[PDB]
Amino acid sequence: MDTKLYIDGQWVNSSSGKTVDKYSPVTGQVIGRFEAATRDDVDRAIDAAEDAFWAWNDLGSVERSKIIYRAKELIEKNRAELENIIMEENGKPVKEAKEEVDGVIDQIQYYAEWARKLNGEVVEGTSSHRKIFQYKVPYGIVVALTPWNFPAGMVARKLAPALLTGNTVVLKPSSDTPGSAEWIVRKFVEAGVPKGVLNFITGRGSEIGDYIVEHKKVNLITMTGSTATGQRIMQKASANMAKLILELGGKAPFMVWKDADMDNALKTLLWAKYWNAGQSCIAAERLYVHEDIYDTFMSRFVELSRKLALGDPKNADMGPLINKGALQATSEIVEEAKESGAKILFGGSQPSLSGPYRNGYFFLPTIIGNADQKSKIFQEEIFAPVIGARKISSVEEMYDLANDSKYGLASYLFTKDPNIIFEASERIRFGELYVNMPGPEASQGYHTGFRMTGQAGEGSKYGISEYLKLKNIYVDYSGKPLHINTVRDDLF
Amino acid sequence: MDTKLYIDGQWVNSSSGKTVDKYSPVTGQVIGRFEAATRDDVDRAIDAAEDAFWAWNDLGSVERSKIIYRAKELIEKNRAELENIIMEENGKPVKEAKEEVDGVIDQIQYYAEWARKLNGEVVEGTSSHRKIFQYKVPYGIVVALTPWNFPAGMVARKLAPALLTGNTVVLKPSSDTPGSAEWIVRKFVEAGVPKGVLNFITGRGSEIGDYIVEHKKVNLITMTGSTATGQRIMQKASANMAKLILELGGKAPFMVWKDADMDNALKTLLWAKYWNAGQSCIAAERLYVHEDIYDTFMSRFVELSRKLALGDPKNADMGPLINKGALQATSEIVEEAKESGAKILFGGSQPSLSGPYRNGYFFLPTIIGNADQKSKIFQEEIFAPVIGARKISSVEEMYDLANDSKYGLASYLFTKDPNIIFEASERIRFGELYVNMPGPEASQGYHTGFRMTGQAGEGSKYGISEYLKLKNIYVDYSGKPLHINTVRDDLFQS
Amino acid sequence: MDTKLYIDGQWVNSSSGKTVDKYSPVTGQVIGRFEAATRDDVDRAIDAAEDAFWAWNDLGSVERSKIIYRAKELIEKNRAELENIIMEENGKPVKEAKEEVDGVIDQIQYYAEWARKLNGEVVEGTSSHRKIFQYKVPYGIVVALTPWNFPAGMVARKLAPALLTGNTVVLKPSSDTPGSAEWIVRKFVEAGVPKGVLNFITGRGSEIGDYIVEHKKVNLITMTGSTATGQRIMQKASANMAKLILELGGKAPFMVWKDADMDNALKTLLWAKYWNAGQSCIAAERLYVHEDIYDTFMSRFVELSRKLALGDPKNADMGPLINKGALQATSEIVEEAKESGAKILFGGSQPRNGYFFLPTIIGDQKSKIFQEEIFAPVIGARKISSVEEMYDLANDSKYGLASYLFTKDPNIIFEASERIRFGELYVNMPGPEASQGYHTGFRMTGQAGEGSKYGISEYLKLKNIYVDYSGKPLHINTVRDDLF
Amino acid sequence: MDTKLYIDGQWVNSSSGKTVDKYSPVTGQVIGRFEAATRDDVDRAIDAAEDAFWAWNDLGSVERSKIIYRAKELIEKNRAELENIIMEENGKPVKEAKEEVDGVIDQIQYYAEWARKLNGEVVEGTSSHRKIFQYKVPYGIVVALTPWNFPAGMVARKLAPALLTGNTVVLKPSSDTPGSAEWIVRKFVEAGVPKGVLNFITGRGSEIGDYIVEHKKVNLITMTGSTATGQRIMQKASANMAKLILELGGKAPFMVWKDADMDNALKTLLWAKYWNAGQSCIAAERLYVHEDIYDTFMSRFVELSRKLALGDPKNADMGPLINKGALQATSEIVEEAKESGAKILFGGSQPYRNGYFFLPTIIGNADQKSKIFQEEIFAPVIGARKISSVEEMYDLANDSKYGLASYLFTKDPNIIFEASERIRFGELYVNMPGPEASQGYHTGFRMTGQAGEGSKYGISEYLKLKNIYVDYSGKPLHINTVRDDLF
Repeated sequence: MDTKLYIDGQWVNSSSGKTVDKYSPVTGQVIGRFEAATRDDVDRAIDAAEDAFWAWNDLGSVERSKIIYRAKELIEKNRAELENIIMEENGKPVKEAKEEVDGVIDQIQYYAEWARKLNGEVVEGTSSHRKIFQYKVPYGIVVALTPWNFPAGMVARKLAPALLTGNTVVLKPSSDTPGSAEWIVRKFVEAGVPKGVLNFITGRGSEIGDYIVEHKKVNLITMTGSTATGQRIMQKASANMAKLILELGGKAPFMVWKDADMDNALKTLLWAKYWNAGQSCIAAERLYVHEDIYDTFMSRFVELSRKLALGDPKNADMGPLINKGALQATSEIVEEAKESGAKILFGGSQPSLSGPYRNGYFFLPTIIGNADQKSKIFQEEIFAPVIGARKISSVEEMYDLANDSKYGLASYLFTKDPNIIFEASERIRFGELYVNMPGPEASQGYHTGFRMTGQAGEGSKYGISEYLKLKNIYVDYSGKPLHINTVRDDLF
Repeated sequence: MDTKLYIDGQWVNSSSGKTVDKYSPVTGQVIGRFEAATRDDVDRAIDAAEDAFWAWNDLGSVERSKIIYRAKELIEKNRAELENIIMEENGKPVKEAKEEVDGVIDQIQYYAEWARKLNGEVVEGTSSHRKIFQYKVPYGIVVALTPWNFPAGMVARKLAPALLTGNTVVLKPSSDTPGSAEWIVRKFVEAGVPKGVLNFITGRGSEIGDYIVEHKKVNLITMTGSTATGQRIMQKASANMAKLILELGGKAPFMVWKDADMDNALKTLLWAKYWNAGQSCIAAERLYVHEDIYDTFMSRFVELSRKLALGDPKNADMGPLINKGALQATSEIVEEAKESGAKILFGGSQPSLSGPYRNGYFFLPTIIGNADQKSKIFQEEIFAPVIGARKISSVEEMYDLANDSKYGLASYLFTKDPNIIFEASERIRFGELYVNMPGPEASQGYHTGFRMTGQAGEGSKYGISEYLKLKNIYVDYSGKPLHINTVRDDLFQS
Repeated sequence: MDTKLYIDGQWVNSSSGKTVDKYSPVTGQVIGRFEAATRDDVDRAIDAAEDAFWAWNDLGSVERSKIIYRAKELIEKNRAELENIIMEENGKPVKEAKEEVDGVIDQIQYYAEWARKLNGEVVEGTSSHRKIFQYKVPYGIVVALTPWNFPAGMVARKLAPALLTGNTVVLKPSSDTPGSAEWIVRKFVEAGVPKGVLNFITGRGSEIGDYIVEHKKVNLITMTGSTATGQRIMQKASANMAKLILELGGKAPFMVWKDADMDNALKTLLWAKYWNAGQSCIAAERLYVHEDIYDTFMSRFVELSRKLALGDPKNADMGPLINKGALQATSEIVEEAKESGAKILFGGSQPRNGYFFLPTIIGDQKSKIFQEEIFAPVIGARKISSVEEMYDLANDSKYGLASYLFTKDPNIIFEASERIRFGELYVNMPGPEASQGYHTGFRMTGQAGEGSKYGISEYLKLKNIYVDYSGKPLHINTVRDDLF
Repeated sequence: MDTKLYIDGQWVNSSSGKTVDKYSPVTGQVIGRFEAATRDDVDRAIDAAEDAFWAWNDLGSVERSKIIYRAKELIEKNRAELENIIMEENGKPVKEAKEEVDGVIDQIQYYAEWARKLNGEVVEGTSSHRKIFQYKVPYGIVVALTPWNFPAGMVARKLAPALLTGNTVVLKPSSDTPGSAEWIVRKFVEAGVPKGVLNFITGRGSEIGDYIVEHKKVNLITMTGSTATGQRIMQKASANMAKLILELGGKAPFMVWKDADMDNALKTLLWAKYWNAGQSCIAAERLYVHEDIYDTFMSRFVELSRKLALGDPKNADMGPLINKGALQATSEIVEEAKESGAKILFGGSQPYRNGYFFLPTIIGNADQKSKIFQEEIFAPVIGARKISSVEEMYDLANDSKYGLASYLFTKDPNIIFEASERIRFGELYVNMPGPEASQGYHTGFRMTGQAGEGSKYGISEYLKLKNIYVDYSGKPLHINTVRDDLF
C-alpha cells in the first residue's frame, strides 16, 4: 500500500513529493510507502478543518451519528481487508488482528450511541428571574495522534467521539502503521463525512510533529504513545492552551496473592505479558508473587512460555516487535539486566527461526529473577515480551511495591480475599485494576491513570465528554432596573 | 504586618531568614513584609502534604466538611479583619472589600456542601459475572497558586474544593498580597485542619514558582493569573504530568445591540469596566455598540465615568492599580494607543491627588474611539480602567468581532431579541456570556473559557470534580475457569 | 387483518376460542378480528415472562440491544405494511401514517442506544472501609398497555426501553388497534427476542384489564390513555404496588401574545388542533389570543380551517375519529356547548358511514369546552390582555401536559418556563415531543414520564449494597461489648 | 404534652374542640392530648400551603436552605428536649433516642446541602435553532404522613427535602407520636418558615385520612407506615394523581453463610432484631444459618438474648411495643406459631408491668411458608432455618411479598458480588448492621411501596422535571402536514 494524504476533501501527494518506505516486521521485506507531508500541507489540513467546523457542528449529533454508523457498516462489511493490513504492517497473530477489528467496530458503535445524550445543565441563578444555562459544545479542531501498537483500534477510539461531538479532525498516525489509518479514513469518507471535516496527514514526527501540536488554530490534542512524546506535546501545547488527552503507557504490577486461583492467574499473565508481544499500554511489566506459591507459579510460567510459537500470523501465538529499533532496545534492556546481576530464567534473545521469518524482529518470551525493585527492569517501561519477578509476603508491602512507580495505568490482582479486593480498590493508585481477570479495557470504562500516565482519559461518559467544552449563559429576565451593589444608583 | 510560613503544622521563618517588602497601592509606601521561602522550605511543605495524605483521605468527606464549615464560621465571626487587610493590601473600595469576603463565605459553604455527594459509578462488565467500579479519589498533593486581584476570593475558591475532596494542599499566594491568604490559612488552622494537610509558602514565583510546579511529588496545580505564567506552568508540569486547572484572564467583549435597555447596559458597563479598577478576569475589555445608539451611549458613558471618585477605600468608587509596574504598563498601553491615532474621549493619565495618594498607583477611567479591531487595545489584555469602543451594524459581524480574539473567557450582551440571545449562546465562543446583567460568576457556574483562557475550570459540580480522579476496578466473580480468545486452552489441558 | 396471541414463544388462539370485531372508521364496516384472551392465557403469558427473566437479565444490555436494533432494521425494511395498517385501522392521512412509522423507527434506535450507559453509583460509606454500591436493575415483569391514537408509536415507546433495560414484557394493545401492535411484536420475534421475554395479549380491557394489572407477579405497569382508565389502574395496582408509568392526556392552552408571528402561530395551530383529528395527548384544546389581534387571528383561522379536506387517507388533510362512541361523544360536547350559548364561528356537525367530524371553532373559561378533554377537532377561543391573566387561565385546569406560547418577548418566554405549570411548553413551534424529551405532566397527567435519560430510567430499579471490609470487630452503639 | 394544630401561621385548636389522649408505652398511663382536626381544618391547612407556594418557590434553594440550617441549629441547641419526648412517647432506650436525634440533625444537614446542586438539563432540539430546556421544579403541595416508630427521624426525612426543593407542606404525624413531630414543627417556625409554607395537622386516620390524601389541591404524598395504609393511600390518590413516595416496611432475611465471622454476625443480629424492639422497617424478620454452624449459632443467639434487659429508658437494652393493640397482635403471632408445630427456643410472652413490653422470642423449626416467615412481625420475634446452598439461600430470601432490607455474612467474594444482583431487595447489608445512611436510596421491591428516600435520587423525588421546547430560527416554520402556500 502506498498511502496518500487526505486534505480538504481530496487524496493528494506531499507538496514536496517526498515519501518514506514501510517494512514488514514479519519478514523484513519492503511492503509499502507513505507521503512525507510538509508544514504547508499541515496548514492546509488545519485550515480545511477550521472552514468545515460551523456546518459540521450545526448538523447536530443525530445527523453526525448516521454518518458514523454508515462508516461502521462499511468497515464491518469489508473487515477482512483491515484484518490483513494489521497482520501485514504489525505482524499480529490472526486472532489479535480479528479482535482488534472487532474493537474498531464495537467502539465506533459505542460512541455514535451517545447521540443527543450528552446533556448540558440548567442551574439556579442569583435571583428568581435569573438562570445559568450550561451548554456542552465542541472544542473545534482536534489533532489526533495515534500509535503503532493498536493502529486501527486507536484511530477508532479518537475519531469516533471527536466527530460525534462535532469537532473537526486532523489525524496523523504512526510512521510504522500508516495503512490501517488510511483504510479507516477512506471508510469514513465513503460513508459521507463532508469536505474538510476529517483530514489525514502522514509524515516524520521529527519534521512536522511539533508544528502540528503548536499551531494557533488547534483546540484539542488527543494522543497515545510514549512518555517522552507526551511530555514534548504538553510543552509545545502551551502555545495554544489546547485541551490535552494523553495516554502514555505504564508499568503494570501483576500481583498474585497466596489464595489465587493459579490457572486463572497464569492464563491472565500469558495474555498480559505476551498479547501483542508485550507492546501494550497495559502489559504486565512487573510480577509480584506470594512467597508460598512463588516457586510453582514461576515453574509453570516458564513451562507455558516455552510453548508459545513465534512466526507467521496464520499460526503463531506471538508476533514480532514493530521494527529494528524496538528489537535493538529490547536486546539492550536484557543485557543491562544481565549486567546488573539478574538471572535469566527463560529466553533473553531472538528465536532461531526458519525461512523468511529469520529476517523479522522476533524476540523470545523472557523471564527474569533476581532484579531489584529499584532496577531498570522494574522502574522503566519495557514494551516487549520481558518481565521480572519478585516475592511478596504482606498486603501493605504489596501496595507499596505496586505504587512505587512513576507510572500509574493498569494493574492486575489475583486473590479470593474480599478485604484485599475492596481495600486495593483505593490503595492501589492506578487508573485500572483488573481483579481475577485480564484486560483489555472496555469502552464503558474511563481509560486513564495516575502520575506519568498522561492527561484526562478515554471511554465512558467522561471520556467522550472530554471532547466537549462546557460554556455558561447567565440570563436576567426580570425586565426591571438592575441594582448593582458597587454602582451608586445616585448616578441614574 | 509581617507574614510567616506555615509548614507541617508550625508557623516558621524562611530557612534563609530573608524577607520581601509589600507596598501599599494607596500610598506607595512599604506596609509589611513576608518570608522568602527557599527550595528547602518548599520540599518540607510538599513532604508534609505527602505524609498527611492518607489520614486526610481516610477521614472522609463528612468529617472534612465539618472542619471546613468551622473555618467558614470563624471567618464570618471575624470578617472585619479580612475586609481591612484587603483594603490595606489592594486599596479596594470598602463595598468591594465586603463583597469579596461575602464571596469567601459563600464559596466555602458551597464547596463544603458537596460532602458525600460526588459519587463514583458502577457499569456493566463484559459478562453477567463482571462489573466495572469507578471510584472518585483525590489526586493527592495540590499546589495552589493565587493571584493578587481577588486575593481572598481566589484562596477560598481553590482551598475549599481541594480540601473537601481529600487532597492535601501547598498554597503560594501572589507576592503582592500575602496577608489575606495568611489570614484565611490561619482560620483553617484554628478550625482544626490536621498538620501537613494545609501548608503556606510565600516567595517570589520568579524564584520558587518553577521549582514548586515541576516537583516529582506534585499531582495537581490549580492556578489563576496571567497568560505567560500559565504557559510556563504548563511547560514545567510536563515533568510530572500534573493535572492542570489554569485560569488566565480574558478580553471580554461588551456588546450592546440597538434594542438594548440603555440604563441597564450603562450600569453593567460601569461595573464591568471599573470594578476593581478593571483588574478582573471578566472585565469589559472591548466595547461594541450598535451604530444607531453609539453616539448617545458613548456620551452617557463618558458622563458617568467622570463622576467616579478615586482615592481612599473609605469613600472612593474605584481603587488604585496594584503596583508601580501595573501603573507603568497602563501608561505604555495608553501611549501606544495615542501614538497610533486613537481618540482619547476621556482620561488617559494618572489623576492629581494630594496627601499620601500622590504616591499611590491611581489611573483615571480612560475611554478611547477609533482603534482598529486589530490594534493592541482590542487584541491584548489591558487589566486596567481603559476601554476602546467600536460601532457595529449586523449580528453576524457582532459574533465575528467578538470571536476575533486569542482570548475566550467572559462576554456581555444587551438586547431584547430572543433570537439573538439563544443564537449567541452557541455562536459566542466564550466560556461565560452575561445577558442583560453583570457578573461576577456564581459558585454554581463552571468558570472556564476557550482558546488562551487555560485548562479545565472552577465552580459547579464539574469544577469540584476537577479535584477528583476517576479510577476503575474490573472484577470477575464468575468463580469459573477463564477463557481468553488468544490464549490456547490446550496449554491448560492434560 | 385477523390477529392472534403470542404466549411463551407461540402464536395461539384464545383458550375460549372467542374473538372480537374491529371496524373501519373510514367506511364504518368490519375489517378485522382479534382473539379475546382469557384469564388462563393471561397467567400463561405472565408466567412465561417470569420464566424468561433471569436469562434475559443476564444477557446484558449490549446483547439485548443487538436484538432491538435488528427489530428496527426489519421494521424499516417493511415499513410500507405498517403504514398501511395504521391508515386501514385509524384512517390517518397518508403523511401522518408515514410520520408515526418514522417515530417508531426513531424511538427504537434512541432507546437501544442507551446500552451500557445507564450507570449505577458508588458512594462513601459511614467509615473508610465501608462503601455503598448502587446498582440499577430491571423491575422484572412489565405490563404495557397502549392507546389507539398512536397505536404503533406508543408500542415502540414502551417495548424499547423496557426490553433494553432487561425487563420481560406482556403487552396488551387497544381493542381499536390490535393489528399495528401485533405487526410490531412479530418483527421483534423475527429479530430473535427469546421465548417468554415478550408476550402479546388482546382482549377487551373492560373484561381482563383489572386481572392483568392486579396480578401478583407484575412489577411495573406502563400505560397511555384516558384519565378514567389511568385512575382505575392506579386503584387496582394497589394490590401489587406495581411501579406505574401513566400518561393520561391533557388540555393544552394555546397562547398567542400580541407580538406573536401570526403566520407561525396559525400554521402551528392548524397542526395542534387538527393533527390526527385532534386525537392527541398534546392537542390544542383552549385558544387564548391577545385582544389586539383576536379578530384578525380568528378571521384567518376560520378561513384556514374551512380549507381542510376530509375523507380517504390518500387525499385528506384530516382523518375520521376512531369509532362510533367518539363520534357520539363529540356530538354530545358540541350540543352541550351550544345549549350553554356557545357561538359557533364554523362547523359543529359531521360533514358516508365513517366517523368524520368537521373542524369546529367556538367564539367561557369555566365551561366544559374549557375544563374537559375533547380529543376531537373542536376548540374555543378567548381574549386575554395581560401576562399574569394568561398564566392563571392556562394553569386553571385539572390537566397539565402540553401547552403552546407564541411571543417575541424574552421576559415572557423565560418567565413562562417556570410559571406555566405544564410538563411541556412549546415556544414558537409545534409538537410533537422528541425522544430526548421527558414526556410528562402535572396534576391529572399521570405518573412518572417517558423519554430522555429519566424516562428510560423509570424501567430500572436502584438497589443498595452496604459493604464493610474492615476485617475488624464491629462496634455497634446499642449492643453492649461486654456480651462479647 | 398537649399539642395543637399549626395552620396558616397560627397555633390553633380543632374547629370541633375534640381531642384524643396519648398513652405511655412504658406505664400505660395517659400522658398527653392532641387536637382532632376537622375536614374544614385540613382544607384551611392545604389552602394555606396553596397560598404560600409561589413566594416560597421564588425564594430559591439557597435562601430556603438558610431557614432549614437555622432550624437544624435550634434543634441541636435544644436536643435534650427532643430526646426526652422520644423516651416519653416511644419509651426508647436513651441511646436509641440520642441516635434518632443525631440522625434528625444529620439528615436536615444532608438535605439542606443539596442547595443549587439539583440541576436541570439542556438537550439538543430537532434543528440547530431548537433546544429543549428541562427544569426541575417543586411538585407544589406535599402531604407528609409520618409513622410512630422513628417519630423524629422520619419527620426530618420528609420535611427537609420537601422544603429545600421549594414545596409547601401539610404534615400529619402518627396519632401515637404527635409530640416529637410538633416539637420539630415549632423549630422550623422559630427558624423563620413563612406563613402557610409548613402546616401541622393531627387527628384520627378514620376521620381525616382519606380526606387528606384525596384532596384536589394535593400534588405529592410522602408516607411511611404499614402495607395496609399504603395500599389505601394509593387507591385514594387516584382522585388527584398525586406523585407517591411510600415506604411500607419489610421482612428482612438475615443470612449467615458457613464462613461468616460468628461474633460480628451475632452482634449485627442483636441489633437487627432488638433495636427499637424490632419495630423497624429493616428489622431482621427471618433467620437463615448455614447447616455447618446452625447449632452453635442458635445456641449463642439464645444465650445472648436471655441477657437483654427490658424496661426503663435510662438502663434497658430494649423498650416496649408502642401501644396495647401491637401488644395483643404480637401474642396472637406467637400463639398462631405454637399452634402450628413451632418450638419456642426462648421467650414467648411478657417478661412498669402496666406497659407494653414483650420478651425476645426465638422460634425454631417453622415452615418457610408459615405466617412467621411470610407476614411482617414488627416486634422482637424471629424464626430460624438451616441452609446448605447459595442458590437455596437466594430462593428463600426472595420468597416473600416484601423487598426492603436484607443481611448477609460471608467471606466468599463470589457470593457477595453475585448476591448484589440475585438478592432482590432494595438494601443488602454485607458483614455490617443497618441503619441506612442519608446518601443511600432507601427503597425496595414488591410490596415495599413507591419510589424511595435518601441520596440524590431521593431528594429528586420531590422535584418534577418540565420541558420547554424553543425555536429561535426567526424564520417561517415548516410543518410536514401544512402548506407553505397557504401563507
